[PDB]
Amino acid sequence: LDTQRSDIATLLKTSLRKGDTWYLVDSRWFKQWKKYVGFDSWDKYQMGDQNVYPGPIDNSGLLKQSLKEHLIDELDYILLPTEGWNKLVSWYTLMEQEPIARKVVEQGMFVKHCKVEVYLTELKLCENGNMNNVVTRRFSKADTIDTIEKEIRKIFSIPDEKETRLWNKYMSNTFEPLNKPDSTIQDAGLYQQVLVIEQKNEDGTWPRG
Amino acid sequence: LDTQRSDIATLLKTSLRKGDTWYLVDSRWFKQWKKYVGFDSWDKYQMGDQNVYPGPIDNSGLLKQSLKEHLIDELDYILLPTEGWNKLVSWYTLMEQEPIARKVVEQGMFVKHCKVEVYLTELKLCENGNMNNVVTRRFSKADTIDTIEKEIRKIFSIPDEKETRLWNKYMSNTFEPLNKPDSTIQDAGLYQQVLVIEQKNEDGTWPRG
Amino acid sequence: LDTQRSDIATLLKTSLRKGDTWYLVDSRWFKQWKKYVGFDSWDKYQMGDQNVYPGPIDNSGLLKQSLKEHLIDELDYILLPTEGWNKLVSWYTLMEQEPIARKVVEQGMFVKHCKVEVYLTELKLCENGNMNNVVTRRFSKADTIDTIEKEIRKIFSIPDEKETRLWNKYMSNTFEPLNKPDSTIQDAGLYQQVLVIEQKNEDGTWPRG
Amino acid sequence: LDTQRSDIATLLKTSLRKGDTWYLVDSRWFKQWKKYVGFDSWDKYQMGDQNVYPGPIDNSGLLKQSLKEHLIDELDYILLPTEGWNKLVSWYTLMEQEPIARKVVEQGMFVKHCKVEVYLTELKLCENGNMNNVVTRRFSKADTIDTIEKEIRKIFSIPDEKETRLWNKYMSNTFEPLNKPDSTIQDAGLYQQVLVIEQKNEDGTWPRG
Repeated sequence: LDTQRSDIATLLKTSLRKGDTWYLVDSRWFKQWKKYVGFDSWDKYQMGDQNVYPGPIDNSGLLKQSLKEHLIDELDYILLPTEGWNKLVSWYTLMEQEPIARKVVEQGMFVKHCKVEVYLTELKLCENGNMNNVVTRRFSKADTIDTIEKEIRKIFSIPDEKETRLWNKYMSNTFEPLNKPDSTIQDAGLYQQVLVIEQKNEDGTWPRG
Repeated sequence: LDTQRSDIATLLKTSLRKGDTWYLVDSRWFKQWKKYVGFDSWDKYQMGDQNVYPGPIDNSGLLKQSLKEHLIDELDYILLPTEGWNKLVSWYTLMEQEPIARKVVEQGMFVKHCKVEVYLTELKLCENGNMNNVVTRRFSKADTIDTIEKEIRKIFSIPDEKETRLWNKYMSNTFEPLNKPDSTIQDAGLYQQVLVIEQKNEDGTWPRG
Repeated sequence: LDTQRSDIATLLKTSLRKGDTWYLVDSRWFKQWKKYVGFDSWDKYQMGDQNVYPGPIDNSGLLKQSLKEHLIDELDYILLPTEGWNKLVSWYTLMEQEPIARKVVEQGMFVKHCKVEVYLTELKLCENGNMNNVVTRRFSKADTIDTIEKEIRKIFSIPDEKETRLWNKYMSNTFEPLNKPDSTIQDAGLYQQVLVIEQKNEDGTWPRG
Repeated sequence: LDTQRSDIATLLKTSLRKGDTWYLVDSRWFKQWKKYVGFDSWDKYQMGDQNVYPGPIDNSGLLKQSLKEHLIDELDYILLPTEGWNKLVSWYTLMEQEPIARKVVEQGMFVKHCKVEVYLTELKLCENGNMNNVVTRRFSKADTIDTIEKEIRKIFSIPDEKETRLWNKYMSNTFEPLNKPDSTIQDAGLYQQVLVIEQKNEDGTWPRG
C-alpha cells in the first residue's frame, strides 16, 4: 500500500520517449485510488478505508468503444506508462471494457534555451571611408545585427538621422551584407572577424552602390 | 554549516532567466568548501576540519584581470546566482582580486518535444480518377507526407513502381500540392479535410499536368 | 495588392516573443482575403474579383462579446501580430464588434536537442579488486550509466549473471555512487576521470559494503 | 556547377536526427569550393577559375590520425550529411587521409516555448474566514503562485505587511498547500477550481495551524 503510493508517484514522473505506450486513467477512479493509498500528505485520513476503495479500473466516463473529444490531461484523465498501468491492472483488475492505449509522438519546435555567457565575441570594426582606423569591441552572441550596428554608429560618431548598413569584410575586397537585422551575431556567422560600417551619401546614393 | 550546505545545494539549482547575473567559482576552492560542509553524503569525514577549510574565495586559477580561455563548466568552475555568491562572500570573503560576473543569455533552438497523442487526425481520401469513392482513415500528427502517401497507395492499390503525388482538395476545383515530403501532417496544415492521390500516366505526363 | 500578399505572408511568420500582442482572424474572412489577393499560387484566378472581396474584418463566427471555447488555430482562426492586424484594419476596416487581442506567454519545457558529437569523453576504468590495472575508453556524452556499466563489464570480463555497481573515484578513498542508471555520462558529471566497477560477492554481501 | 551550389546549400540545411552520420570539412577547403562554385552572391567573380579550384578534400589542418582539440563549427570546420559528403567525394575525391565521421546525439534540455494564450483560466476565490463570499477571476497559465496570491490579496483587501498562504480547496475539508511560489498556475495543477487565502493571526499562529 505505501509501496503502491511510491511506485505510481515515480511512474507518473517517467520520461516521455517516442514510441512508448501510455495509458489513460479516469481522474475519478484515480482520485479515489489516491485517498485510499494516502498519496497526498494533506489527505491521509481515508487510507485503507473500504469506503475510498477504488475497485476495478473504470474508464466508462472517458468512452462514448471510442474516446470522447475535448478531454484535458489532469482534469479528465491521468497518464501512466506500461509498468504503471500493469501494476494498477494487477492490484485492481479492469472493469468487464478495454484499455485506453496512446503513443508518445515528437513535435518539432522553436524554443529559447538559456546559458551563462562566459565568453563574449571580440570583433574588429572600421568605417568604409577610413579603413586604416580599426576599433576592437567585445559583443554578446545574443546581440542582434540591429543592436551591433547602433553601437558601431556610437563608436564611429554617426548621427541616428544618417542611414547606414553593415558589412563583414573578408580578404581581397570580399564584403558580405549583414541585412538580416533581427539575426544574432551567432546566427549571422560572426566569430572572434572585421566589420565595416557604411554611411549613405547626402545625395541618396551609397559609397559602395 | 548544515544550513550552508542546504542553501548552496538549492541555489546551484536556480533556474536560468535572461539578464540574471551568475558567478564563476574555481572548482578547486569549491571542492574544498564541499568537504568542509559535508556536501556529499559519501564525503562527510572532513566536515568542520580546519584542514579542509577553503579560506577566502580564490579564482586566481581562472584568471590570466582577464578570464582564461577554454574553461569548461563543472571541470574548471561552478556557477552560482547572486544570492549564492553573496552568501559565499559573506561567509568567507574574497581574496585581496575582483568577482567573475557573467550574464544569462537566450539562444534560439530547434528541438523535439514529446507528448502522448490522445487524438489522431481523421482525413478523407480519394483518387483523382474516381473521386466518388471516398475512404476515411485516422493518422498520427507526426506522420510525414511521405508516410501518409505510401499508406494511401496501399489503400487505393497503387504499385510502388508507379509514380505519384498528393493533393489537399478544397471547394470548387482548388487543389493544394503536398510536395514537402518530410513535413508532418501537422506542419502541412492538414486538420480533421479531403486528400486526393494522383498516378503518373504510362506516357510520363500527369492527368492534372 | 501583391505588396499586401507579401506583407501578411512575412507577418504570419513573425517570431513569438513574451508580452507581444497577436490578433485572431476568423479563418472564413481570411480564406476570402487569400483568394482576393492571390495568396496561394494554386489559387490565383479570383485575384481582384469583387466576388472574393472579403469586406470589413468579421470575427462574429468566433464570438458568443466573449470568445467561443474549443477553437483551434488554422482550423477556426489565424494569428497575426500588431503590424499585420493594423494593416488589415487599415485596408478593410472592422465590422460595426471589437478586436480579439491575446498575449504571447512562455511555458517551461523538457525537450531533446540534437548536436553532432565531435569529441567523445575519455574515461579511466578499473575493478575494485585490482585497481593497479587501468583501461582507458572513449564514450559518447549521451550514453547512460546503465550502458557504460554493461560496456565496463564486457572489458573486465564480468558475466551478465553477476550483480554490479559503478563508482567515480576521487583522491584519498573518496568514491561517488553512480546509482542513477538512466542519467547520461554528461548529467552524471563525468568529464575527460577514474571509474571503479564492483562485483557483488557470492554470499550476497558487497566488497565495499 | 550551379547544381553543385544548390545541392550543398540544401544539404547543409539538413535536419539533425539521432544516429545520423555527418562529416567535418576543413573551412579552408570549403571556402575555396564556395568561391569556385559561386556559392555567395557577393563573391561570384572567381566562379570556375582554375585558381580557386579546391582540389581533392583536405582535412590535414584538422588532424594531429586523431582530431585536434578546441575546434569550433563554422570557424574551423563545416558539417555535411552523408549525401553531401559523398557528393563532394564524387566531385573532388579525397586526399591520399581518412574521412572525419561523427554522430548526431540528443541532449535533454529545459527550455522556454512561446504560445499565444487564447484562453485564460477561470478560478474561484475565497478567504478562510468567510468562505460564503466567492469571487471569480481569470488568470494567465504563466502566472506564478506568488503573483496569483498578491492579486488575491488585492481582491480581498489584505495589506502587504500581513503574512499569508494559499490553498486549493477540494470536497469535504481537503486543502492542498500552494507553497511552491515560482510554479505557474499550470505547473501547480490549477484548472478552470476553488482557491482559499489565509491570513496569519496577530499572535503569530495560523487560523488553520
